[PDB]
Amino acid sequence: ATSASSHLNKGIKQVYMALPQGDKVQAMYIWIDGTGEGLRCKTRTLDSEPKCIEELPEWNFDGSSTFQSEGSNSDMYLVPAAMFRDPFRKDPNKLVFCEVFKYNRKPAETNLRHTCKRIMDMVSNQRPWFGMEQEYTLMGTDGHPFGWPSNGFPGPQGPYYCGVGADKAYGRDIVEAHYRACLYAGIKIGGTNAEVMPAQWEFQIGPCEGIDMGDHLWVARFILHRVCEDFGVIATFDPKPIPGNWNGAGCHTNFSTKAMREENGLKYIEEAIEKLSKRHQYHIRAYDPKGGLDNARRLTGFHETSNINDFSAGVANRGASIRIPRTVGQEKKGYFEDRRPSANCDPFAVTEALIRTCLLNETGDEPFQYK
Amino acid sequence: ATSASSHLNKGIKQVYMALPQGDKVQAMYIWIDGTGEGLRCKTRTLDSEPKCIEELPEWNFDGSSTFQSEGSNSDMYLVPAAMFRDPFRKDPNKLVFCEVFKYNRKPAETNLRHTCKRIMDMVSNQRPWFGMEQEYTLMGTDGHPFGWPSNGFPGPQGPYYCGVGADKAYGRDIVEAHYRACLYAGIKIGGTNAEVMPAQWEFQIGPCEGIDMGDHLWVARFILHRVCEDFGVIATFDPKPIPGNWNGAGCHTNFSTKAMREENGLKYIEEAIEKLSKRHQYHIRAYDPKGGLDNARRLTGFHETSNINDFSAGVANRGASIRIPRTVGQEKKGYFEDRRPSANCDPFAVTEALIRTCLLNETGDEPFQYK
Amino acid sequence: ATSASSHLNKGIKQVYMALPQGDKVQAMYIWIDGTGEGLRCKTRTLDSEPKCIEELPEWNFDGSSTFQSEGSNSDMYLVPAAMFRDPFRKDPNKLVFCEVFKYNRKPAETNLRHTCKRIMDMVSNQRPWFGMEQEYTLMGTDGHPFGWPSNGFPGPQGPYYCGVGADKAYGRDIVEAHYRACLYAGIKIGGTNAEVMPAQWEFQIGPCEGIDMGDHLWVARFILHRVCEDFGVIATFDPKPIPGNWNGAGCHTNFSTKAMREENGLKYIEEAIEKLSKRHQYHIRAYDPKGGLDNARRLTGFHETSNINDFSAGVANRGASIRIPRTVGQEKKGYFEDRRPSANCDPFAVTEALIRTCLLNETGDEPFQYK
Amino acid sequence: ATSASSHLNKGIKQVYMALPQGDKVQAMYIWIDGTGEGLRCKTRTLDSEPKCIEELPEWNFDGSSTFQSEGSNSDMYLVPAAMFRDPFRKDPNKLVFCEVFKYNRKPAETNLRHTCKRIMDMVSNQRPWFGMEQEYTLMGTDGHPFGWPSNGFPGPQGPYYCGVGADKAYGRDIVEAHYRACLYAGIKIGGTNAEVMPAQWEFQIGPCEGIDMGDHLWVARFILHRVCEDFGVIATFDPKPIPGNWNGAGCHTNFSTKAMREENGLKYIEEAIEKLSKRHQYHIRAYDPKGGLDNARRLTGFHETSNINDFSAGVANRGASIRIPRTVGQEKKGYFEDRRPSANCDPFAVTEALIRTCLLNETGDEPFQYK
Amino acid sequence: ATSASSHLNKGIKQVYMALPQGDKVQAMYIWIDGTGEGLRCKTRTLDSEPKCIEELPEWNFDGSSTFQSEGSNSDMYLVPAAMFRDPFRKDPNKLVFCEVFKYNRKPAETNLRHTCKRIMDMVSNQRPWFGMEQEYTLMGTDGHPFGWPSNGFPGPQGPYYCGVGADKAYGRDIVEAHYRACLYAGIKIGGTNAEVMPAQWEFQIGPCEGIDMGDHLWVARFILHRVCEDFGVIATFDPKPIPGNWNGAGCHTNFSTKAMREENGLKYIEEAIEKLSKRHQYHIRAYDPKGGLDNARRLTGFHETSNINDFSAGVANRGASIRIPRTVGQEKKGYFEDRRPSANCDPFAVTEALIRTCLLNETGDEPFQYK
Ligand SMILES: [Cl-]
Ligand SMILES: [Cl-]
Ligand SMILES: [Cl-]
Ligand SMILES: [Cl-]
Ligand SMILES: [Cl-]
Ligand SMILES: [Mn+2]
Ligand SMILES: [Mn+2]
Ligand SMILES: [Mn+2]
Ligand SMILES: [Mn+2]
Ligand SMILES: [Mn+2]
Ligand SMILES: [Mn+2]
Ligand SMILES: [Mn+2]
Ligand SMILES: [Mn+2]
Ligand SMILES: [Mn+2]
Ligand SMILES: [Mn+2]
Repeated sequence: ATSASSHLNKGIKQVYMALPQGDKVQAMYIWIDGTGEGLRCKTRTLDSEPKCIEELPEWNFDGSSTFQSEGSNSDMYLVPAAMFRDPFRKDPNKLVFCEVFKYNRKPAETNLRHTCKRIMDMVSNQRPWFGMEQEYTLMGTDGHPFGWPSNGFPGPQGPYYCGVGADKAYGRDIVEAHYRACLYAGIKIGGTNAEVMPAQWEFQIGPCEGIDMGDHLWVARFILHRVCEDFGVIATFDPKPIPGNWNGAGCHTNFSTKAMREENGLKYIEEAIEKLSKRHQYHIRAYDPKGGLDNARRLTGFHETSNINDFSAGVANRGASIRIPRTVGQEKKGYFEDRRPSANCDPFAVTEALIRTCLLNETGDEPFQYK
Repeated sequence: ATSASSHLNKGIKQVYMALPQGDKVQAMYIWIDGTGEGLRCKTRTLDSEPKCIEELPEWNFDGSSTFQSEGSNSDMYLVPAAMFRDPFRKDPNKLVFCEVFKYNRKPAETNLRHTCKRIMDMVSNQRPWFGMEQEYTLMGTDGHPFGWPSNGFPGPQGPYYCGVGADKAYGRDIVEAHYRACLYAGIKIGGTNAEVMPAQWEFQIGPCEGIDMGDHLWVARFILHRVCEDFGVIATFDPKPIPGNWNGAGCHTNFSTKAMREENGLKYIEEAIEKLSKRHQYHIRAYDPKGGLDNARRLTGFHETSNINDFSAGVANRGASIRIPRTVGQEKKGYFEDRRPSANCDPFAVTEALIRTCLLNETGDEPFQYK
Repeated sequence: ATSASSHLNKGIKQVYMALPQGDKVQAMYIWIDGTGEGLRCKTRTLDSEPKCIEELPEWNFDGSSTFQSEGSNSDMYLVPAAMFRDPFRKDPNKLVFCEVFKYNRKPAETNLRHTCKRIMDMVSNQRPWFGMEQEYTLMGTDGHPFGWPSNGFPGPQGPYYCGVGADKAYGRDIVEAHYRACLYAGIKIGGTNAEVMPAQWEFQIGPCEGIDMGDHLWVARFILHRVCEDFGVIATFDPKPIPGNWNGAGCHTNFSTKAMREENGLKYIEEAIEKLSKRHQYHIRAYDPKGGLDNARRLTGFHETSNINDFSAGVANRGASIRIPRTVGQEKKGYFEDRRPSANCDPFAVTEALIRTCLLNETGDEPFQYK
Repeated sequence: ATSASSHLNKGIKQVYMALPQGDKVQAMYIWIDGTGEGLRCKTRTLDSEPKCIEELPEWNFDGSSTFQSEGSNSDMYLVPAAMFRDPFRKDPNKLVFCEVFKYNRKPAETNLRHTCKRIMDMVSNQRPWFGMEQEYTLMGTDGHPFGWPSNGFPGPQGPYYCGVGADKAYGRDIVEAHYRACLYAGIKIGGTNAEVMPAQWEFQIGPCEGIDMGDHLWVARFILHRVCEDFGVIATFDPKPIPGNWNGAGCHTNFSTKAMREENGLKYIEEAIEKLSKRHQYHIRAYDPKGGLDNARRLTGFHETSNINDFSAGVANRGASIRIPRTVGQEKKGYFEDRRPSANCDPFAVTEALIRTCLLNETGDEPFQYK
Repeated sequence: ATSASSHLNKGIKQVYMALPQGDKVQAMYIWIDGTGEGLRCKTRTLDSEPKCIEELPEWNFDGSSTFQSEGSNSDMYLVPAAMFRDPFRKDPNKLVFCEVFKYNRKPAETNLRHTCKRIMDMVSNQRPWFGMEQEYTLMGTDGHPFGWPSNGFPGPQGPYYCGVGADKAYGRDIVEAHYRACLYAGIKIGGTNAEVMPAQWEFQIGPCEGIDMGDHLWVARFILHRVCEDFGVIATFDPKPIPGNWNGAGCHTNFSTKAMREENGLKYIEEAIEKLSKRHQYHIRAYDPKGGLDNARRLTGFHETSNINDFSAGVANRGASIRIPRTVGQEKKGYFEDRRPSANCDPFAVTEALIRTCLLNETGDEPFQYK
């Protein structure tokens, strides 16, 4: 069942969107709220099209309304971090992804980009590249997956993965609209597929260098939510939307450095993985917005997943925590895939943990300060 | 009853599809899954429009999710085989039909194109031409034919074949969209008609030379599934969707060589047919994805069909296994029609069997190796 | 689709029908209108329960409202002919079947009972017995048969005749209610069955002596219409409600005399049939309210019917105009079945024609006067 | 979705059924049609309540309308075999289960009772007792199980077997009505349970001696169909209504003789089973109306079933062809259960095969004549 | 939204239930399945009304279908434990609550009554009395509470507790039917009220002596499930059906001995409570079918609940783990209320834990063997 807003005449809205807007420009400021997994937005009018992110003014909002502050000093600040073209309003309107700061200009608790950028600047010469496979499930407003029988289940899994046809793929209109919307916005979207669970989908973001991975994925998530809002359905990043023999949603992260991409870079890939072998618990905590409880429902070691309590790595191992692609093993260079991160992970937390363990050789149960 | 996805606002999707996509190009990789009758697809982003099939990278997928592998080494490989223009995304986006290979680069079990291409290259000088009349039935998501009364039947057969009017043709919107989509994509689609069963239709693919017959028909099937997915109905290639006095769906194959097309080519047509007379059982096994059990429900010798257990040929014989058209008999040259193949046949299997029996003079119950 | 009246709360009506009515008695006067196939009724209050038909007063109605008169002298008269218990109002209320007379006390044009009674009194000593198998079709208010798919057809005929189950018998609630209502009223109803056409049914009336056959069948028809009115569906006696391979409705008439029932009564059965052989056209005109045009659609000689233009008789011959039952042939006594009469026949016309031809040895194209 | 007849006001019908019917009695004649699995019925009026089965007259019907005859001599004969009280019409109305005979008084092809009674009379002194567990599935008129999501599936099997609650048991109203209707009719119904498949149920018939097993089960099936017709749903005895991981429906047959019931009767139980071990193919053909093709879909050896191609017996073996109950093994006396027969089996065929193999020591592939 | 079974005509079922059943009697055998919280049932026919529980035969079922066994020896045994009058079938039909035993006659894992009865027999002279306040929530088949707005919430809590009116009490028809059904069955039901959460209700069972507390509550739960099944809604005993500011469901247990009920019995009440003070963790594990995880969602110390991690007792303390009623404090005698147990608790586990701690002075983390 789709939302009441989706039943409003879309024809009418278009007619208003066809009006020439004139000299004023709309900027939509996007930020992460106090849950560390929700996105918030609002719009301001600018006098002219900004040429770069530097021209965008800082803004503010009430943190007590976003689970981000309490009491008197609840005013929070928005500092623009990345700019994109607005696919919902078209050029010259912009999407402005912002960092959140408290009233005293300290980073907000869900502001993970502030530290993530400092870590990325530390290893800039090694040029870390990331890719994330964002899995998501389309849901009706009733909390049941989009397209599934009322209070019931479709046929067993098997035909839905990369499926085509009215009985195989549910809500491809949303997937096509999102893909185009991301390409128009300047998001580094690498592809899409239908997932094993019906009404479950995936888009790939990358390759992205350093802090660009978190910006591109967060804005790609925002566009998906905004596109799904137009169609009147919900995109969930819950790692296990439906209990039982229905696939979880993960965010598989591909990681490579300049050394790993160069000839005979497999030795550096293996060195990074054995470093990851010794910090499995540290990464599980970082790979989930609430410390790894959500990912416990997904990482059961059954549905092409690994076990949350046990670390494993191998070439072409779908069930392993870390997978080296078969081609990467043959070519002796390229990347490796971390399959642990949950679909509702913060990419700033995930990328920072990979750099700290693999590149800065950090150890122990707490992140190093100033290094 | 049409699917929940078909009830999403199509206006909205269009608005996103009207965005200029920019420099990136979408390629949809299409392959045959482990059932030998189902199609799978997913999309990747390319940096630029590929000029030919050679520029497309090889890709991969999980075979355990497509009924094509089990256990550890379930990664399969996609090798592009034919390129077409994407009618769902428009130029410069592409449809990429691929062959499937196992982890050790051996052909997949449902990869029949690999052997079919080798056979076609063997008889290239004789220039074999094919044409296939693909019959299909439109169905609602409930498994009942599109347009038929709820839990009931329309009037008896007689007015539906090539019918026009709301009470004669069911789901012509899908037929028109598919026809155009195929013409835009570069599929060699020769025409369409309404079939004797209401909601049953047919499109002709050809003439196609050698391996092009399987590529064009498989992609034409994919476009039909994708077009039907947009309208929220199902296209079935079941050889007998409805039991009783309702027509089956076949894939009648027209075959000719350079010798048969030349003046007094009827003698070569008759020589090919008498060779087919001695291998009826071998062809029945090849003409069906599960060895000829599905086609047993269609080949009953009643509804303009032949008997599955008996071979027959004649000029202008609709009830025969092989038909020589009346014009071909008069002109003493042209083609002959194999009416045996089921609607859910693999064209690679059908074309290969015709070349082996008629052109390579193969005998016995198993295909010759290396010849 | 059932009528708006059927959607009124039946619970409420019952509550009013549970009131004790007291000393006054309701009599429903029933008569045949000017179409010769429609029934009309209205109710009057009596001071007390009538002990016999003789105690019921004569009544009147406006003939211009029943297709039975025009101009100034349109008042018609109702003379009670047969009394029955009212199954819709229960004892002591009555159903009063009446003959219709013009303003000058001459019989109305659709009053066939007046002449039929005189003929029956002429052959009273021979004690003619009749039985009629009244076939009818239940229809929705839309003119489509009850239970059939909207604007469509059920499966082919074969499982519906005497069928049980939700997919075999349509509207058995009406059949059960009618059967009981007739038994309560004192109608000589001999049994029921589901017919070959789905939603088609039959009840048997008889054996009835002389004029009782027309009274019992006409009142049985009235009760069926009144019972169907309660359920909000229509009972049609159309001889061919649906064109094509769907069975017609007939009213098969069984006829025997005292001579035919006695030992070695087959010789008298054969003598009656050979007399019927010479008057096929006279009986076809009498067996239909509009001279035999309706029965032309049924008597096609295909669906267990005979040909309207040709007479035939035989033992156990379903396709014959006249059938001698196999048991009657073996026992050399009993009855014979006239299968010619249409479902919308007037039983007074049918019984009178059988007596005139078989017992009074009448010949020619017009009924004898005074004999 | 329930039938159009089920939407007619049941209140109204009751009001007519509350009328006192008077001196006339209704008898519903029930017989098996030409499919050997379908039941047919019709009603006649009797002058008085029959005291025993001997007082019921023989009747007849058209065999060409029941798949039981063709051409001229299509009249078939009904000979009453067992009488029961009518639960749909109440006392004194009767249900009359009849044998079918051709025009020349030879048994009809689906008349298996005629031979079954002769075999039972042969072993009368050994007093064979039978019990059958009739499994069935409730279905909507759309051919989907009653209560299941539209075009979908309920949760996996596990909670439905003997389940209580709106999410566990589907259509218990039908089960309760059938159970009572059978108890009122005088059917030897021993109990009911909810089956593993949701909307699937079972009733036990027995213990019944000799020919009474077929009469009681066939009439119990008729009452279920008639009760389901009232509720507007379909009872199917298809051995595998839904493909996949959904339980089949069987008719498990319990068999014991006077010797097997007596002290140390286990030796006679084992002797009967080893005789059954040598005739597995003969029994599989008899245990299915179409020679064992339907039961091939059920007897897969997976869902608490045995393999159709392999015979096995054991104590407390659910997966065996023949099961000796654990209590019977301990007490060294009682019965054994044949778990092979399909839900749509003819009990006359099943009981006759058990007596021929176990008691008459018949061998070979054809039944013995006159013994 | 109510179930498809609830939409079947209840009038029809009644008509069948009005048939006199005759000499045979129905017994419904009820048992606890392998989840320790679900109930299963099936029916058998008895020859006569059983006078006591001793006359009921032992029965059996397949444990592999009830989550209670696996592999070959999956047959389980039902031993009748308590008898009640059947409120769904009326006298003389019975409800038979049974204990479950394995194939080797050892108690089933969810058979807690076997040990509970032995403990109750040990302290029989002290005459322990119990009372349980069973809270439950009515839910639609969609998993949303009965009566709540579609995908939404009613007004805040405050008017629903003991509320009257269409906007205050949801599904009182079920509560009235259950209350009467329990009184007819012979269940010791002491009263009902509407709970603070709308669509949430409670019934009190008791006072019951020893093992009667578990029998009465389990059968009361079965009747509620069966009554809710008739109305087409679900009764859930989930301790927290809806997250947030919506009340949990508990099963508050009242406990008293002969000493506590006698004059100046408060000293024995205080001695029992201080013994309970030292075994808080042991009781939390016993008070929940899955070791206390479900009750963690309810025992938050906010909505009139206590904290799961902390024990507290006091006079008239709603927020305490143990409450002494104000009247009991004043009269210096009576009972105390354990407010810890979850709504889905097993009463056999709860009553046994209270007797072991308070009366048998058991200590440690495991129950004493043989004492
Ligand atoms: Cl905004
Ligand atoms: Cl895709
Ligand atoms: Cl009136
Ligand atoms: Cl009937
Ligand atoms: Cl039951
Ligand atoms: Mn994936
Ligand atoms: Mn991956
Ligand atoms: Mn065709
Ligand atoms: Mn053709
Ligand atoms: Mn008839
Ligand atoms: Mn007849
Ligand atoms: Mn069973
Ligand atoms: Mn059994
Ligand atoms: Mn309470
Ligand atoms: Mn309390």
